[PDB]
Amino acid sequence: CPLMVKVLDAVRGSPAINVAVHVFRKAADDTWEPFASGKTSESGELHGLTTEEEFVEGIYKVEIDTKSYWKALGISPFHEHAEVVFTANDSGPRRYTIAALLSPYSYSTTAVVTN
Amino acid sequence: CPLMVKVLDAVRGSPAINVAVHVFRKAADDTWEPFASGKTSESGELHGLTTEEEFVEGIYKVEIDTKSYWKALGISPFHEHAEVVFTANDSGPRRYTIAALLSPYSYSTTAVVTN
Amino acid sequence: CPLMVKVLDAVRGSPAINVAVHVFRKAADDTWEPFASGKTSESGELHGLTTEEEFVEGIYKVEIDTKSYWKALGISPFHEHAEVVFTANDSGPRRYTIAALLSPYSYSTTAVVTN
Amino acid sequence: CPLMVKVLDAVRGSPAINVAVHVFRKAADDTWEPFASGKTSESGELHGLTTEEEFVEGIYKVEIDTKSYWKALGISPFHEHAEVVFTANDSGPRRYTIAALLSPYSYSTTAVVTN
Ligand SMILES: COc1cc(CO)ccc1Oc1ccc([N+](=O)O)cc1[N+](=O)O
Ligand SMILES: COc1cc(CO)ccc1Oc1ccc([N+](=O)O)cc1[N+](=O)O
Repeated sequence: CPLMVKVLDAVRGSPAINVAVHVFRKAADDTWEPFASGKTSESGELHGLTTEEEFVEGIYKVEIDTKSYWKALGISPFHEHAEVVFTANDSGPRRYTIAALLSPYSYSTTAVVTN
Repeated sequence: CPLMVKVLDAVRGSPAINVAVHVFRKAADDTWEPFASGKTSESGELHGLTTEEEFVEGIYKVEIDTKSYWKALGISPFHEHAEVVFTANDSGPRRYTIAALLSPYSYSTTAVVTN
Repeated sequence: CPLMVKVLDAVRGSPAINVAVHVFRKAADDTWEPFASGKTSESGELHGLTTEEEFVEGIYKVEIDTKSYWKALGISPFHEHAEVVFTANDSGPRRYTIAALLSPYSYSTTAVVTN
Repeated sequence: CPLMVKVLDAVRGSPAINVAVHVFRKAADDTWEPFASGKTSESGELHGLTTEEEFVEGIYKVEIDTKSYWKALGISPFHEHAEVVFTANDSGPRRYTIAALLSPYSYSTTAVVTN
């Protein structure tokens, strides 16, 4: 699993379940091409987006559909979505965790890059 | 001043100065068109992006060029930029402050919206 | 104004108003003695806590009464308060802004320190 | 494991290893009595602080020794430590994760309370 997404809810103090997540790769013409997607699990985690073979160096975007999350909870949010854009680079045997902590008008995201 | 951007540096404990910010507005054809741009001042704030006349309802994207920021300081950061996307003025004119706090592998953004 | 405190509410996207703040300074006998207190204003800011004469070197603790804040709004939050502890003025006088962003199960705090 | 601590480093994008963590329980005389302690592992996690039998309702403080962490990395930090203070309450079969994300002049903490 070279790429995992983990989302927490700062209002409820819980994993953010069933949040849709879309990952894109930047193509040679500078467009974003769909790469991988899924819905966070009960643990707020999304595993199995990609494989080491397909996850080559390049620029990726991870879009977390925060607006739908909040709306399903009856809560008015600010952002359309949260976007995390980064370059994946093969300097070493790397796993990338993209973590996000959500509030209705604020979010933070952090990258945990290990081995 | 219906739209202001404020950026702080969590490593230095200081305003993040000379950060480039580009704003875009989703067009009729579903494309991101350029709307305004600027750079943060010595206080980390960016004022004068737009006017209340110009700042009509729409979906806006505020792209904060954090990578250029960290690179100019000898740090190779994780993200390309921080993107903040939101619907604005959908219940009449409001004043928006988009704040961001930056670390090399992590950022948070919050919106303060006043009437 | 060598010490200012600013608090925002990540659920509302607004300044966090009427937040009580107590400041303490570690004494010669290793005890937390009362130093100053106040409440955030309509802009979420707390000014006038101390003076440059009074604000000598020391270890200070800024206790932000987030539980009282959230309770007055029908929310049962996780934390009792947010505590910010730091050495101040150890290389001469500085001006400190202690900022905090609050959600019911989460908070962040940052310091901006200027000369 | 009713109480687990997880610490991340926002500057390096990694777990924060070998951070000392001290947990206290508030006694009837309002003093903090040592309760449990340890050092975060290679995964930035600290498991096995306590047991369900000993972790009764009450007010606890978790102190994360952030200053020593940063100093061991050659980095000048702002806070003496990060403190997280909360009431543990038996409304349900609960596991408490106290997470913290560290930067030299900023930290965030979140509580993830599950089952
Ligand atoms: C405050 O702790 C977190 C802060 C952020 C800000 O974006 C994101 C996640 C946080 O909590 C975790 C982050 C990463 C993580 N991980 O899989 O290495 C685990 C986290 N956690 O507290 O369970
Ligand atoms: C973590 O507290 C803050 C977070 C952000 C971005 O998520 C922006 C400001 C925060 O607190 C402040 C810190 C400094 C400051 N200032 O004027 O030097 C103002 C702040 N604030 O509360 O807007």
